[PDB]
Formats: sequence, C-alpha cells, structure tokens
Amino acid sequence: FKTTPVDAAFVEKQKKILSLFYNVNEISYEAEYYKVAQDFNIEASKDCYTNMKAYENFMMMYKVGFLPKNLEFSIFYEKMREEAIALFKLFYYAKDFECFYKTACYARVYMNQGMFLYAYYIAIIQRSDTASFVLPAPYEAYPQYFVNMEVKNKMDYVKMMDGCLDEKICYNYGIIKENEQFVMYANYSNSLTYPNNEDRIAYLTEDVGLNAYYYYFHSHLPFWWNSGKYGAFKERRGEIYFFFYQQLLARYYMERLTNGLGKIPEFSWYSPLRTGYLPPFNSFYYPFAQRSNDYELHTEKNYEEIRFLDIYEKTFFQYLQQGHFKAFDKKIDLHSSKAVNFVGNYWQTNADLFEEDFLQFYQRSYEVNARRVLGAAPKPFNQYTFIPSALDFYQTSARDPAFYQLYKRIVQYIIEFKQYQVPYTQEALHFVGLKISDVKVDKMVTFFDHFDFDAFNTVYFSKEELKSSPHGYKVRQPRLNHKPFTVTIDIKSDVATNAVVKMFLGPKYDENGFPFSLEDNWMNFYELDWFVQKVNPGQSQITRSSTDFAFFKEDSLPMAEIYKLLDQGKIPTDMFNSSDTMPSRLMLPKGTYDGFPFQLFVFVYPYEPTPKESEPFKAVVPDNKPFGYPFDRPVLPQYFKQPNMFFKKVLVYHEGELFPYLFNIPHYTPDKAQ
Amino acid sequence: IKTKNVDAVFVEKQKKILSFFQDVSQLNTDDEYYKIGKDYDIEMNMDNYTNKKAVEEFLKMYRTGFMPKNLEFSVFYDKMRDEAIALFHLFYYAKDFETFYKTACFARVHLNQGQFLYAFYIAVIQRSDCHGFVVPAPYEVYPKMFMNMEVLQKIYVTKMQDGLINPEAAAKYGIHKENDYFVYKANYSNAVLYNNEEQRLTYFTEDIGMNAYYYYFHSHLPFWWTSEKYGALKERRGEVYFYFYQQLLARYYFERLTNGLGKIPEFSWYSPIKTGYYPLMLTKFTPFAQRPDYYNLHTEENYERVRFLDTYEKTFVQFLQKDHFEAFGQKIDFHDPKAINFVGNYWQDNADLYGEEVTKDYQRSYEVFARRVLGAAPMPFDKYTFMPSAMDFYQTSLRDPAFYQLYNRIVEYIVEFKQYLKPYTQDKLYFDGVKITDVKVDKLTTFFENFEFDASNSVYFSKEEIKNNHVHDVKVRQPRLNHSPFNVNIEVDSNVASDAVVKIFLAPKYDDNGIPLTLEDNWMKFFELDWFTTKLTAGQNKIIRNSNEFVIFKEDSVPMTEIMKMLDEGKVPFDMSEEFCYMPKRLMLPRGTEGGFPFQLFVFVYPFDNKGKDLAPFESFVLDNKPLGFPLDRPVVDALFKVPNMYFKDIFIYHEGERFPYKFNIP
Ligand SMILES: *[C@@H]1O[C@H](CO)[C@@H](O[C@@H]2O[C@H](CO)[C@@H](O[C@@H]3O[C@H](CO[C@H]4O[C@H](CO)[C@@H](O)[C@H](O)[C@@H]4O)[C@@H](O)[C@H](O[C@H]4O[C@H](CO)[C@@H](O)[C@H](O)[C@@H]4O)[C@@H]3O)[C@H](O)[C@H]2NC(C)=O)[C@H](O)[C@H]1NC(C)=O
Ligand SMILES: *[C@@H]1O[C@H](CO)[C@@H](O[C@@H]2O[C@H](CO)[C@@H](O[C@@H]3O[C@H](CO[C@H]4O[C@H](CO)[C@@H](O)[C@H](O)[C@@H]4O)[C@@H](O)[C@H](O[C@H]4O[C@H](CO)[C@@H](O)[C@H](O)[C@@H]4O)[C@@H]3O)[C@H](O)[C@H]2NC(C)=O)[C@H](O)[C@H]1NC(C)=O
Ligand code: NA
Ligand code: NA
Ligand code: NA
Repeated sequence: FKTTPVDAAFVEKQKKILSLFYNVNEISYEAEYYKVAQDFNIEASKDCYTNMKAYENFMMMYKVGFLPKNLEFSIFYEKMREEAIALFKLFYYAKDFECFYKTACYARVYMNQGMFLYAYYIAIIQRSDTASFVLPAPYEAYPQYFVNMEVKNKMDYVKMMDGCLDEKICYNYGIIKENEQFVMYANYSNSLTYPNNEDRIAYLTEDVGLNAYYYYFHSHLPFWWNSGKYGAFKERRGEIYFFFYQQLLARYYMERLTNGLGKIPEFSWYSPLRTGYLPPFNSFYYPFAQRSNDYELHTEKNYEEIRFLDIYEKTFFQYLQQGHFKAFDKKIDLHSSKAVNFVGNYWQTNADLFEEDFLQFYQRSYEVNARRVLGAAPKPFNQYTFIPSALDFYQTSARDPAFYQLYKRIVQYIIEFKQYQVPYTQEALHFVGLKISDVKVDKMVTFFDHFDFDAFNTVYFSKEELKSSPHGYKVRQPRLNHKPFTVTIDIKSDVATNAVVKMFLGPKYDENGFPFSLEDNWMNFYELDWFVQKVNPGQSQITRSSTDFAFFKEDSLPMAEIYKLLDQGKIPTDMFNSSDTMPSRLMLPKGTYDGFPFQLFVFVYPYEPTPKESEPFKAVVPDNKPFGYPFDRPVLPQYFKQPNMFFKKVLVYHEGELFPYLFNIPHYTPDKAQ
Repeated sequence: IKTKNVDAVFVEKQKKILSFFQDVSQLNTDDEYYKIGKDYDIEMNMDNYTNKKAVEEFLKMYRTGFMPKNLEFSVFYDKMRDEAIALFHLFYYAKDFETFYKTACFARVHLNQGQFLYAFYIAVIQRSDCHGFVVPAPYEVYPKMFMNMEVLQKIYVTKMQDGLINPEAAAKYGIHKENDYFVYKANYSNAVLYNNEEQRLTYFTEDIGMNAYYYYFHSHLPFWWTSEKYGALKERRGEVYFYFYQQLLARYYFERLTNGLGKIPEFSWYSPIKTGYYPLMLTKFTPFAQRPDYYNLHTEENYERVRFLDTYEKTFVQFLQKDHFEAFGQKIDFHDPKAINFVGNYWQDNADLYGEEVTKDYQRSYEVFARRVLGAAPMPFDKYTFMPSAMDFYQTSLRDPAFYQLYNRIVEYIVEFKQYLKPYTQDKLYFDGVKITDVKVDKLTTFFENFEFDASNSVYFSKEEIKNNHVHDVKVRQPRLNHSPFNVNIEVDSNVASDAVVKIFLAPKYDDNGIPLTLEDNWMKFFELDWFTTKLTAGQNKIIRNSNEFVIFKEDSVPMTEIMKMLDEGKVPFDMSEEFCYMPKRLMLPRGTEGGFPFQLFVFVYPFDNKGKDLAPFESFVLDNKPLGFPLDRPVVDALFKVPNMYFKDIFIYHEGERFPYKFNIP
C-alpha cells in the first residue's frame, strides 16, 4: 500500500498520459484527445521531431496507409512490425512532451487500436521525460487478452441488457452489482481449453500478473530495438535473455513440482507435439487457432519453416563444435567474455546481433518462426489479417504450454554452450573471514485471494456514455498469494566489510523422491532477493522481510485508484520504481497442507562496486558479477560447501481452499486463510 | 497370531506337504521323498486313482517326454501347460493322501521343479482331503521372482564366498549376518531406475504381497480348469472375474491418485505403446525381456497375433451391437445381469466358456496372446525355450504397467455391457424406516515398515553340505506399506427390530483436477472393504467396526519355519488355512500424504433375510443373492440412487514417518 509524492505539474501531465487508455476500443467525439487530434496537422509537423528521417519514413508509409482499425495487430508479422516501429520512432523522437502528446492523440484517433497501444506503451517506457510516469496495468489496457471468453461474453450480455434480467438469477451466474459497478467472478479454464494434465496449473499460466510480467519484459527491451539507449548495457543484453527465461522456467518448474507434474517435455520439428491447447479467445474475424493434442508439426504448411528452424539450431551446434569462428562480421570465441552476450542475441535474433539500429524485415528470426509453427494457425490471409494464437502476443504467450516448451529448448541450448565457461573455483567463491552460522525462516504459506480489475476496455459504450469515460465492468478472480515472512541470517565475521547478500529458492527432490544434486539443480533455482549490508566484525544477525525482496512487487492499482491518488498528489511507488518485476503474489509456488519441501539458498560475498548501470530493467547488483550469480553457469558442487553459503530446507504450506474454483461458487462461503 | 488346533494325524500330513516347498532346486538323495520317488510305479498303482482316463493320458504324455529340468516353466505356453495340467490331474484323482503324496514324490524326483510346484500348489488347494491344509506364501516358494537381480546376485556372491569376507564392507551394501541368517536389504526398482512416471508406484506394484495375491487368485481358480468343484459358484464365475479385476484396478487407481498420476493409459494394437517396463530379474538362461517406451506393437512378428486380438475384441463389440445373440452354444441376453457370467468367461476364455473340464489348445486365449505381445519378448526359440517377461507368470504380472493397462481395457469392455442393465431403483435400495444419521472414522494413517521373508529356496548347496544339514539361510528385508488400525462408527436410527447387512466402500473424493466425483460415472472406482450383518434394534443404534475385522483382507503369511514350529504345538495359522486368496490387510489403504489426502467412505445398510436361525459368515453371503459389489455392480443414477440408508463421509489418508522406502535401506 506504499506511495510517493508528486506535484501538480506531474499530476496534470500524468493525467494526460492516462487519458488515452479510456475506452480504447472506441472514440469519444467529445474528448480532449479528439480535439488535439483534429487540430494536429501531421503533414505540417516535420518540426515536432528531432529526427527528420524517421518522420519522413512515417509520412511515407502513411501516404500508402497502415493497418486498418479492427484488425488484430501483432509484432510478429512483418509489415505491421515496420509500421509499429515507425509509429514508435515518431513517439520517441518527438522533441517535447507537447509534441509527443499531440502525436499520441493523433494515433489514438486515426490508427489501429492495437498498434497504437503497443507503441504508446513502449514510447512512454522508453522516452527520457516520460519514464518515471506510471502506466495502467497491461490487463486493464488489454482486457481482451486477460479475460477468458466465458466472462468476456457474460460482459457483452450484461452491457446489452444494461444490467441483469433478474438480480438473483445472475447472482447464480456469478454476476454482482457492487457500488454501482458490475463484478463478474471468473474461474480458470476447463480441460476444454487445457485438454491434458497441464490444466492442473491454469491458475499460474492464466494469471494476469504473470502475463503482464512477460509483456513488461518485452516492452522494456523489444527484440527489434537496439541497445543504444542503455549504453554499456548493450554488452550485457544476451546475458539478460538467458537470465530472464532460465529464471522464469525455474519458477514454472516449481509449480509443476507441487502439482505432481514433473519435467517440461522435449519435442521435435519432425514429430507430433503431444500437448495441445485451445486458446479461449477470439479476434474481430477469427476464433483463435486451436492446437489439439498430438498435433503434427511436420506437414506441408510447415515444411519450409521447419527447414529454417532446424538449421538455425544446428548451426548453433556447429558454433559449439568449432570454438572460434567468424560469424556476423565478428570473430568470436566462446571462452571470451563477449560470448554470453553473443549466444543470447543469436537465439533472440536481436537488432544487436546485426548492424541494426532497428531490425530489418528480411532477417529471419527463430522465435518468430517457432511461434508460427507451434501456434498451429492456418497461414495468414493477407499481411494485415492473420489467425491469432496465444503465441502471437506477449500478453498471452505464457498461457500456452508450448511457450515453456520452446524457451526451455532455447535455454537448454545455451546451457549446452555453458560447458565452454570456466566453473567457479574454490577461493573464487570463498569469502575470507565470513561464515553463515545459521539461517532461520518464518512460516512460508501460500493461499488464494480474490483480485479485481476493470475490464471496461473490452466492453462497448453509447455515444452518450462515452462522455463520462465509463468504466463499470470488473473481473474478480482468485489469484495465488502468500503471507509475508522473514528470513533471519546468523553471521560471524573477522572484519568489517561490505557484503552482498543473495538468497535463491529452488527444488529439494526429484519426482522420484531423490535429493537433486547441484550439478543438475543449478538452473532450477530462482533469485528471490539481493542486497548490500555493512557487516561488522563479530557475530551479527541480518533480518530480511519478504516485503523488501528485490525481485518482487505489489499489485498494480487500477487506473481509478491511480487517479484518486493523484487527486491528493501521490503515485503508487511500485508502479513508479519497478513495474517490470514479478508480482509478489507469485513469489512462492502453491504449497500443500503437508508443507512442500524446497531449498532456500543464502549466499554472502564481498561487495565490490562498479559505476552504476543505466538500466532497462530490474536494478541488479552494482557488480561486475553476472546476472544470477553464482548460479549463472554449471557448478562443481564441492566448491559449493563454503562457510558463506547456506542451503536450508524449507516447507511451503497452504491455507484455506486448495483450488481457486471453490471461491466462485454462488452461496458457498470458502475457507479463507487468516 | 490367529491360530487353530490340529490332531497329530493332520500334523504328519501337513509336514509331508511342506517338505516339497523346502529345498526346491536340488534333490536330497538320502531323503525319504527320493527313495519313494525314484522307483514308484504309477502303472502298477492305476487302481488307486479315481479316473483311469486321466492317469492313462498322463503315462502316455510322460513317456513321450516332459519339459527338461533346467528350463523355466510358464503356464502360458501350450505344451508346458498341458504337461502341467496332466500332472495336476494325476495329483487330483489320487485315491487318498498316501497316493497323492507318493505321486508328488515321483514328480519332484522326475520332473522340472517349476512345473512340479505349479501343479502341486494347485493340487493342494483343490483337493477336498486337503481343505484345511496350508501352503507357504509364494514368495518363499519362488523367491527369485519376488526380488530384483541386484539382491539375487548378492545372495549368490555370499554363498560362493561361504560367508562375508569383510563384514564392514558388506554393510555398505545392505548385507549383514544375523545369527545364522544372511540378511539382504532390498530397494524397489526405482531406487536404481526411474525410466518413466510409473516408477512412482513401485512400492505397490512390486510389493511381494500384491504379487503373491494374484498368484493365489490364479491357483484357487485357474483359467484352464472348470469351476465344477464349487457347484453353484460355477454359474457366478464370470462375475468373480470382473469383480476381482474391477476391485484390483480401483485399488491401483487409488495409488495412482496419491502419486499425482491419474487415469490408466489406453493403447492400440496398431500403434506404439507409450509405457515401457524394464524388468530387473533373470533366469538361469536369460534375462526377462524389456519393453522400451514407445514400443511398436505392430511389427512383422506380431501381425498375425494382432489380427487375432483385434478380432477377439471386434467379436465382443458385435455382441454389444445385438443385445441377444447365440455364442458358444448359449443364448445370451445383455439385459440380463446374470449374463456377466458369460461375459467374464468370454474375456478370460476359460473352461466354463465351453462346457468343458479343461481348455484345449485350439481354444486360443485372448489373455495369453495379449500378454505375449505386450511382453515385447522376441519369438520363443522352441516350445520350452522362450524369453520370459513379467506376464509369463502370475508372481510377476503386477510389476508391469502394461498389466493394468490390459485388464483395464478388458474391464472397460465389460462395463460397456453393464450399461445394458436397468439402474437400481429407489425402492430396490430403500431400507424402510432405517437411517444412517452419522458415520465417524478414526485416524486413517499409513506408514512403511521393514518386512523380512525367507529367501533360502534360492540358494544352491553341496552334496557334502546337504547330508550335513549345514545352514546357509537367507532373509530379504524391505519396507512394505502398512496402516494403523481404525474404527468405523456407524450411527443408525432403526424404526424397528430388523436384521441388516452393512457394507463399506472406499472411493476417491475428486479426480486429479479437483472435480468432485459423481457416482454416475465413478461407481466402478469404488473399492469394497467390508460386508457384515447386524441386529438392529428400535430407536438409536451404533455399530463399531474395526479394520481388523474387515472381512475382505488377510494377515501376512507366516514363514515356513514358524509354521513348522506351530505344528509341534498342534497349532496352525488361521488366516493361511482358510483366508489365503484375499488381499493382504496392510495394503488396504493407498499411501496417504503427510497433510491428509482426500478420499470418501460409502456406508450402506440394507435388509437381511432373517434366517429365522443363527448365522455363520460364509453361507450368510450365499443366502442373500445380491450380486458381488452390491449396490455398485452396475451404473448408478445419482438422483435415483441416494437414500436414507446410505452415507458418504469425506475422509483423509495421512502418512506418518519416512515417506520414501529407500530411506529404510540406507547404510
Ligand atoms: C467482404 O469481403 C471483401 C473481400 O475481402 C471485402 O472487400 C474489401 O473491402 C475492403 C474495404 O473494407 C477493401 O480495402 C479498401 O478498399 C479500397 C481499395 O481500393 C482499390 O482500388 C484502388 C484504386 O482506387 C487501389 O489503390 C487499391 O489497390 C485497391 O484495389 C481502399 O480505398 C481502402 O483504403 C482505405 O482504408 C485504408 C486502410 O484499409 C486507409 O489506409 C485509407 O485511407 C482508406 O481509407 C482499403 O484499401 C478491399 O479492397 C476489398 N477487397 C477486395 C478483394 O476487393 C469486404 O469489405 C467484405 N465485406 C464485409 C461486409 O466484410
Ligand atoms: C466456478 O466453477 C465452479 C466449479 O465448477 C462452479 O461451481 C458449481 O456451481 C454450480 C452453481 O453455478 C453448482 O450448482 C448448484 O449446486 C447446488 C448444490 O446442490 C446439492 O444439493 C442438490 C439439491 O439442492 C443436489 O441436487 C445436488 O446433487 C447437490 O447435492 C444446488 O443447490 C444448485 O441448485 C440449482 O439447480 C438448478 C439447476 O439444475 C437451478 O435451476 C436452481 O434454480 C438452483 O440454482 C446448483 O445446481 C455446483 O455445485 C458447483 N460445482 C462444484 C464442483 O462445486 C462455479 O459456479 C463457477 N463460478 C463461476 C463464476 O463460473
Ligand atoms: Na494466420
Ligand atoms: Na509445458
Ligand atoms: Na487401458
């Protein structure tokens, strides 16, 4: 519930930014943004931009025309990408906030909804003056991607009937009036959307924050954008790539573990993919593409793409087999520091992997092609109209099990390369004159909580209604969550030093009930937190609350609540400092009444600062150390018995109901955690 | 513990019986059985057998030649089977104990030991003079088939070495000498191999009791032999078949649930089968065959087998397409629940399917060939020479996921028939003026405990060592599942003095997604725990039933040496004398979880036929002719079904202590 103060100039500018997220699916002919848009003469505005070549480029594509309103926009299709990147460059190179805003009002009014939102979200995140301003949560901007079609439909019907037929009847269908607004209860999906064991974890993969999280990841550093803005970070880009996915997959594999699901399965482009998924969405023209269980990847429609994909991976194998090779106009050694970066950019086909300021249409991307084949859609009708899968959007990608299958496949390939890195030696890890004597944690408890957000942006309003910037329509759904807990660390030091304290969470046992060995477990640990303590000689005890963990955040406030906070000169400080991290809700994987066993790994090493990175991301240790150190590479497990290391077995309990559905039953009062 | 008393005459006979289960692989030439065996002339004793035809057939077949002593007998192959059956006829039609005994002595001396034991074990069970007698648990008689080859080899090593060479070193391997037994700690197969998720269940599928259990089931009632002996039971044979599998499968499914493993996989004979089995067992000639994951059933070698199997099924599908048809000289109508008999006999292809006493080679078994193809072995060399798989033996069948997948398939087809039957109506099931007002159950808690079994029969001795009655005895110990005893307290309001039957079922609560389980489609996942009778007085009653008294389960077999001690005290074990073919008590509950895995208990009270007289258990079941598994022997309709004399209690299965069996086996 934490805030940050803000003056009137901010408030007024902020409000201007947010005003464009109102009733995104329509136009209020009475809005201020509409007057600005009408007043804006795009052909006479060359002087609004600091880059005339970008403006000229836009005006050219614009003279021929863009993606029409009402078609689905996706970053994964070439022409739409060029157009969206072009729009973004105008947003970005606008000289001023006033020029930025006029341009944004223009695009808001005259361009495809999805395109505009896409570029506007990114621009705000990216523009120097505009960063430090808050954005509505991805699910409040794009409800259509965060709301399964049962509810979305009920919403259509409720709006068409301007309320309920008879209030008791739609109490039974989970629809409520609460404070002049509607609330629809929403369950997670059937086996008619997840038609296999994967359904056990719908509550994770359909989770709105998880999905938001991935969308924020993309938006902070789009594959198509070079690193110029982040200077010295350019060097660490590929390294992020690995860390982001490795880390995400670890979090995901933990959920599997507590639902008895075991290892994410391998697959092949020459065989059928066992595990299907039926996205519960529809676009303007099309229901989303369904991928049934045992879907044949290898058919006529996909042959040429499979040829592409196969060689793409096999050339990585050739790079591993040589060790030094000239590739992409560089001479690159895989014992080199620069290697980690290369690898990452190679798999993502970055703008950085090439010359490029902005990615050339013609540089074929393994991720792009992978998502087309796994999405299982029919081939696009023309280049403005394609049949959407979940893999077509960062908002929806984490929903399809095939997503984790793809990125696990990538991560394994990079781990294959990671054999070329030099495993940390003993004195390397050994912190001289520093020992952790004990670690102690509070009770770790997961549980479920209803959570609300306003889905009004996917609901339609009348000419009259739009004047009021109407937003009646809320989705209440049980989401994972845990109680706050503290870790206390007992330390003995010879000397006063400065130390970094990192603590990770990972698995304890196989699916066979065997202890994981570190040589096989290191990729399965995810970072919870890091910080810097001045450490005194003698015995000390460091306490750390789950509330202060570096890698997690509070939920976003609805746009309504943001405005209510501006009215009293404030902003939600997590939405401010760190919108791009995992929600704290999802910090722990769902536990059991037993207590599910995991290891908390605590690690203390010497703090040796470097000049602050200017960061596209999660502020990471002001260190020359890698991301996710010391788990950034294969280990020699002997070297992990150091006195400044501590593995502590920890059990995650659960409380109240065991399944989200038990919360959305009309007339049943659930067991709520206390 | 639970015993029974026996005269010196029974004692002499019992010890004579057990002498054939003592050193099975070798012959003591000094021993009494050998002297008797070697020279005994069957021909001269022809008039000491009930059935001349049988004995003639035996002598014919025997002079032709039987299987050799070094090979591995299996009942699933024609020629070996027939030899066995003839030998069995010989044992069965013996005039008296003496002749039977003399007949065994001969066979032990002159024949393949596997064949002999198969034959003898069944004869002992099936002979009327021998009712009341006791056979040793199968894991003592055939220990090589109840342990993985790691352990077996350790046994042989220790024997070759005439003891432990470095006791401390041996202790690292779970081997130590304890008095005059050598003790081997034994881990389940997944401690050394986790090839697929099915390995999660090894403590069940390898449990020496479960496997022995199936072996008893077959021995009591072999597919090749008629149920003539059992009179009225014959008309119920099919019913017993379905019930046995449908129960076993339900119990299996429970284990699946608590390991997060869901419904039993379906296969196709025209397709590869996803679930492999890697048997860690062997024979003096060969290893058991392995079935890799995604093993293709449809290869040249199997083309004909598949045709046969496909047809066998399609044939039953056709029966289902008519409701009334003529097959195997009978007229069948699937609206008649008694047709279950025919249906069960059809699938098992048993003697009672035809009108016959024994099956014939030309009456080709669906189960035999299903087993054969699922077993994945290469084609047998000759009739006595094949590569064994776990489905060549009843001792080993439960070890292979494919076993459950096969019988699942069969059972399902049988319930496709059950759909023809009219659902029990409100007024078939009502118990007028009686009401179960409450059910309360004690703590339900599972755990593992070390269990030892005498595995000595696996050890070969010396000429010199045999006359010296030198001792090299071998025990194998491993954690086996068990549970704490518990009470079910049932509170019922009888309007009036009446005699009732109470029945107790255990069933799942949810499926693996948390969908609560509806009787309409989950009736066949109900596992029957108890069947008993009670006087019900007017007003309020309460029955207290303890899991020890549950009628459907048995105590662990006593070891031969312990039985041997009891005989010197005119004592014999009760459970082993009568109740051997039942499921062992310790396995009644699936492995719970530390926090309480959810199941449910279904109590059902219904009117008992007075008797006008006092009541005893075995005939009390036969006096009321309710079908096995009543009232859950056919599809239910939830709304038509529930009634005041029914009760459903949500229950929770906890587990205490060490959760993984290997932790017991740690050095
Ligand atoms: C039934 O299905 C048919 C076929 O799919 C649809 O017909 C299409 O209709 C769309 C309009 O919705 C047409 O696309 C638009 O029409 C014009 C095309 O002009 C043609 O001729 C000019 C020369 O005058 C050429 O330059 C050009 O190559 C075309 O062949 C354009 O005027 C439109 O431009 C407008 O919209 C764009 C964005 O789309 C803006 O950028 C512009 O400013 C401008 O406002 C647009 O291109 C399309 O041509 C039709 N297809 C075919 C094959 O004829 C029907 O719409 C559909 N019916 C229903 C009810 O859905
Ligand atoms: C999220 O998903 C969950 C899980 O699927 C849904 O929960 C189900 O919700 C429905 C309500 O929508 C439940 O259905 C109701 O069951 C009640 C309990 O009945 C018991 O007792 C009755 C006799 O009263 C027996 O017949 C029955 O077997 C049970 O023993 C009933 O009281 C309700 O009565 C209604 O019945 C008829 C329809 O046939 C109506 O016309 C009546 O007017 C009356 O409303 C009703 O049938 C069901 O139990 C829940 N399932 C589970 C597994 O718990 C949530 O609804 C869902 N939430 C959202 C927002 O989608
Ligand atoms: Na498409
Ligand atoms: Na997956
Ligand atoms: Na099956």
